[PDB]
This record gives sequence, structure tokens and C-alpha cells, in this order.
Amino acid sequence: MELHTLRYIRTAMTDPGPGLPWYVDVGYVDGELFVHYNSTARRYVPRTEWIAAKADQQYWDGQTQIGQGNEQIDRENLGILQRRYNQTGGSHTVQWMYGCDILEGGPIRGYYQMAYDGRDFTAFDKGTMTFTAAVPEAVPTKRKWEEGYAEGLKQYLEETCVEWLRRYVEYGKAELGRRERPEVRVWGKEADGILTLSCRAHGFYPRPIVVSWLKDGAVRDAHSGGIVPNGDGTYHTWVTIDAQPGDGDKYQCRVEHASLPQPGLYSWE
Amino acid sequence: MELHTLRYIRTAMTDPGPGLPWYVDVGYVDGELFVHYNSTARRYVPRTEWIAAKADQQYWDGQTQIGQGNEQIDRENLGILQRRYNQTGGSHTVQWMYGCDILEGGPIRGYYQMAYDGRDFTAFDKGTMTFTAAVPEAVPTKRKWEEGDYAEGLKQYLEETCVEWLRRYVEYGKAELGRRERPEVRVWGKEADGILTLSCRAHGFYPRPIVVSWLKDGAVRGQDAHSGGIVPNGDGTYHTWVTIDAQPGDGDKYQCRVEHASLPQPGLYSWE
Amino acid sequence: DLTPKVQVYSRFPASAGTKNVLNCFAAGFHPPKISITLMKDGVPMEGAQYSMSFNDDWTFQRLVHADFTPSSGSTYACKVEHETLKEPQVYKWDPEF
Amino acid sequence: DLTPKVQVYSRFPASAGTKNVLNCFAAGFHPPKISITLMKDGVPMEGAQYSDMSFNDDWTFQRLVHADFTPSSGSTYACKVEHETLKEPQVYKWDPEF
Amino acid sequence: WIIRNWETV
Amino acid sequence: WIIRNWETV
Repeated sequence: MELHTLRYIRTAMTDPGPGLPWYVDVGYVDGELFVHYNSTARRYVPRTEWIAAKADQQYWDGQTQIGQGNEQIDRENLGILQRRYNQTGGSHTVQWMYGCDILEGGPIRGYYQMAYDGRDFTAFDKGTMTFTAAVPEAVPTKRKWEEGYAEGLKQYLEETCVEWLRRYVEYGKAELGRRERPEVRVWGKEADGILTLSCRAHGFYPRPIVVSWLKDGAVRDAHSGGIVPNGDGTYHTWVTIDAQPGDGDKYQCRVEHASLPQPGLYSWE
Repeated sequence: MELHTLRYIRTAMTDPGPGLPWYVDVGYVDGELFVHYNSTARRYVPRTEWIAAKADQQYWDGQTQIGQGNEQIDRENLGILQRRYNQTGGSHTVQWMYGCDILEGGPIRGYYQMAYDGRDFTAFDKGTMTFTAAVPEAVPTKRKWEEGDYAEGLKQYLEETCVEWLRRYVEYGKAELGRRERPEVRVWGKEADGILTLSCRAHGFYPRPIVVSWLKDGAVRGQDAHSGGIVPNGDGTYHTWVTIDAQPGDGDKYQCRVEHASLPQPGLYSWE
Repeated sequence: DLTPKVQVYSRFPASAGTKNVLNCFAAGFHPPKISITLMKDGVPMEGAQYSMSFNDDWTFQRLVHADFTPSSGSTYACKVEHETLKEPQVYKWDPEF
Repeated sequence: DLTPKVQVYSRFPASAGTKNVLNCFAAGFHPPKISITLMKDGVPMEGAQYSDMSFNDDWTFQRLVHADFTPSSGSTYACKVEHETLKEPQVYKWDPEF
Repeated sequence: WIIRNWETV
Repeated sequence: WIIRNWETV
């Protein structure tokens, strides 16, 4: 079954760090970064080859204008929320995430969620067409918005978001569905009478992977770094197991991945 | 048989909380807090009336001075361990617990144990007169303390000094340590989601051990029950609560039974 | 590394208008830094007192107590913040009257 | 506030003298301001690129830094991280695994 | 395609 | 009566 996702995330900061934009908005299709806007560049730009090739000029200019308009509203929001919380200076951050999921071409999720200072602020409930106030300072926002706007947002999440996701999926189909096999190394180092065995998988796509240590052929005291990105749109993971010196040969790393018809099996040599 | 315990615990923290001391040392006799030192007050002080009453002035001044010396060494201990583990700042804590137990006046335990970041680091084994390195980073401590022959003095402290003072403290606090305070018990009930939860709470008992049991039709019912253990009131008395889940309308089948040193017979209580 | 296990209780079985003490006890936690605050109708109570120990397993415990007279019209609670928790947790007192 | 959880790793399994990319990844932190610096023998590595910042469904932020490098067998590589939740820079060492 | 912001918080 | 500390760890 064919599952695809469109997710936009946005941040407004009083304190991005030296030489960094206070305002950043990026989009992802199936977890792949494909567009980016920020307050320094003041333009939407491609982050994949496929969006770069297949979107027209009106796409880039249209969204740039929306992006510039949003920035101004978002600058104000941060200002408002600080004044509202009676705060002078310091470090404050507004965050938003929204988008839609399709399954066999049909919509299954539509969402819109906001945070202030790392915690939930509001979320849109598409069924009831209301906003939830997860904090008291979200009450004036819930009111201001519900006495339109909610009909507009519902339409965006069920119609606009879904038709564009279908379009993106068609534009990027080859790239989004690609596979790249992991390059795996087993590394052992002995210290304090413990043999630590490492299985490290490099350069896999897509993101999900399962890497297990087997002792005498049974799944095992492991520790995992989880899945972390490389710079090039592939992923990385490592898993360790503690063993007794001399028992190296009873251990075998198993890697299960969409790129591999049969699990990879790797040993310490 | 008369059992008594002396336990000192010590904590050194990089991050104790705003306005709180980074170094705290406290002692307990038979479970009861009796002395306190911290890096803010910089003085050992009484925490029971009996030690305030019966200890001379050299007790406080003598230990105040050792406390200040100990504080300097334990400040360095925290730094050394961070550097040994190659940590740079952040939240780390060192803990020590040591002391002795007597039974009819004779020693039955003498121990000294240290932890780093909430896990075993070293302990004294008085039998072999060695230190056990629980983790690899303890090995340099073991070697150094064995090289210095500090085990000799430590064994003297645990077997002679600690025990001698415990005997004095139990004489000092005999009245207080030996007292009995009866619990005030309340049974309460609340129904929600088709479950009746009955609660039995015992407030203000001393000494600390107690058995609070739910009976159903006269029999102990221990699986269905949930105890919150024995928790302090901080005036030297204790509290406990036990609940049991019943079916609505079945309250009259249940009785709470309270067994305590202050009560010649168990207390029985119903949900009224 | 380990979350606080928290209980809220009064020194004496309560009645409305009888002076008492409200207790909040947290145990089993690490690191030792913790925030424990007694609340009345969603506002911190006056005159709280902070205990400060650890057990044989090395985990910390802390008692907070404050004198109070429980009223029928109010609710009381204990709010706990610890590095092991995402959000402050609020434990309600049952007055049992 | 949440402290960065940091990992250092190379794009490919490393060999002395083969071109590669050194990565330093920080996740699970708030606020978003953070400094992440790749170093060789205590000297910042030239050519580092910072990925667009992202945040996860729990709102916590992540950032990847990467730089092209050819690993030297006789050098140590690390990532130095500064964040508000820690008073001192944190240094995380790369294990070449060769 | 991104949301056009409607009004402030 | 408390311990007088010996050397650091």
C-alpha cells in the first residue's frame, strides 16, 4: 500500500544564533526536505533535484510572496506572544507543523499544530473545526480564529494539501521510491576485560532499518544510537553489544532493510 | 533483642538546586535524623533534642572542624571523578553511606560504601581490609587507598569508634528512641468507573514498622491491595496508606487491620 | 535516570477547620535536583518546609510539609518538576472528609 | 530546556587517505540556538556545512554539521558542542574504527 | 504548497 | 561520631 506524507515546519526565534535567520520554514515529502524559505534569503528555494526540475517559475515566485507575507505575520506573532506573556528580551521560540498524509491516493491525516517555548500552544481539530487551547495564553487566539478561518484551514488540509502532495509524489516518484543499500562494518575493541562489538551501517535509504546482534542465532544488553542523517539524504546507525573476550565468534550482526531481499549478516574478523 | 544502627550519608552535587547546599552530611540513629552539616551553614547541628541536651560543646566544634576538612576533600572528589570520566560540567553526584549496627551492645555490621552518578563505585571489605572497585574508574582509588593503608584506620573506626559512639547515643536517646506513638487511622472510599477503591491510612505512628492489611470476609487479601510503603511526616512519625479495589455495593465485606508496636491488639476498621 | 514516586497526605486525618500539616513526599529519584511545591486552588501555599535523604539503593527522597487548615471550599495539590519528566506533574490531596 | 544528544560519525567506513565526510549530529534540544564545530587535532576543520535546522514531532530541534575530509591515521577528530543547558563546551570524539 | 497566514495569534 | 576523610579518590 502506497503511503505518502507532506509536512511543513516553521520556526520563529528571538535568538537563532549569530548570523542565522530568526525565521525558517521548510517542507518535506515522505520525510525528504524539498523546499526552504528563511528571513535572510527571503525566497523559497528547491532542496531536491526533482522539485527544481518540475515546478514552474510561478511556483517559486508565488510561494516567495506568501512566504514574505507569512514572515511579517510571524514576526508580529512572536512580538505579540512576548508582550502577551509580559516578557522583555531573552530566548523565545514559536513553532508550527502542519500537513497531510495519503494512502493509495486517498487522504488519511490533515493536521495543524503550534508551540510556544517548546510546548503545545494550539492545534486544529478538523472534524469540529475548532482550535484547542493547551495553555491559558492560547485562549485569545482560539477565540480570534474561531470567529472566522477554520473553514479555510479545513479546506487547505483536505483539498490544497492533498492535491499538491499527489502532484509532488508524481514529480518525485523515482527519487522518493529509490533504495540505497547500507555499507556495514563490524568493529571490536577490548578494554577492562569487556569485548565491545559495534555494527555500523552507512549510507542507507530509506530511513527505517533494523540492526540486531544475534548470539548463537537468537536476537539479544544491546545499545543503539538510533537512526541519524548523513549530508546526502541517506542515513546511518550503530548498535553495540557487550561480550566476553574470546566470545567474538558467537556474535553476528543482522541488518534488515528495504534495499536487501535477504538480511545482511556480518561478523567480527 | 536490642538492635541499633548508626548510619551517616553524605552527598556532593554539582547541581543541588537554586539556594540549596552542594554538600550535605546527615546522621541517623535507629532511622532517626540526629545531626546535620552542609556547605552553607558550615557547622554540625543537632536534629533531635536528646543529642542537643546530652552532647558537650566539643562534640559540635570537634565535628564542625572535621566537617569543614571533609567538605574540602569531597569538593575535590567531585572534580577528580568528572575529570577521570572525561566529563565537562553537567549534573554529577557522589554519595557515601557508612556506619555500624549493634545487637545486645555487640557489633554485627560495619560498612563504608560510595557511589558515583547513582551507581556503586567503591566499598570497603573489612574482612579482607581492601576496597572493592565496582567499576573500572574505581581501580585507581582502590590502588591509592591500599597503597596508603587507610584500611587499618577505617577498620578501627567501624569496629571501635562507631560502635562506642552508637552505644553512647542509644543511652542518650533511650526515652525518645524507645517511645511508642499510636496511629490515628481513617478508612475512606471512592467509586469511579464501576470500581470502589477503599483506602486505609495510618497517620502519626512510631516506631516505623507497621502492617496495614485489607481483609475480605475476614481473610488477608494481599494481591488486590496496593501499599504506598511507609513514608515520613518529618516530626519523627510515619504514615502509610493501603488501598483495595472492590465491586460497588461490596464495601461491607472489607475491613482494614492495623498491627503496630503501640497496639497490644490489632486495630480493625470498616468503611462507614 | 529514575522518576519521582510521589504521595500527598496530611499529618493527621483531616477535618475542615482543624489545623493540620500538608505533606508531599517524593522518593526513588535521580538526580537529586527536584522541585516540589504545595498548592492551594492552583496557587503555591505559604510557609512550606523542605526536608533530603537517600536510601540503600542510592535513590533520593525529599519531603515538603506546610502547616495549613483545610477548607471545604478548596483543593490542595503537590506539583513536581524533575529532569526525568517532560512536564510538571500534579498530585491531588484527598481530604477524606 | 533539553540538552543535545550528540553523535559523531563518518559517511563511509573510514580508511586512512580515502576521501570521506565527517558528521556531527545533535538532537533532542531546546532552545534552538546551538554551536557545533568539527575539529582535527583541536583545530576547526575548514569547509563545514550546516544542514537546515529541523524539529521533530515532540518539538525538539536537531542539527547536522558535515565536512569533507580525508582521515589522517595520526590525527584525532572531534565535535565541540555549546548549548545553553550546559555551562561548558562538550567535546565528542570520533572513533575512526580503523 | 504552503499555507497563506490568515491573521495573527 | 563522623569519619575524618583520608585522601581524595
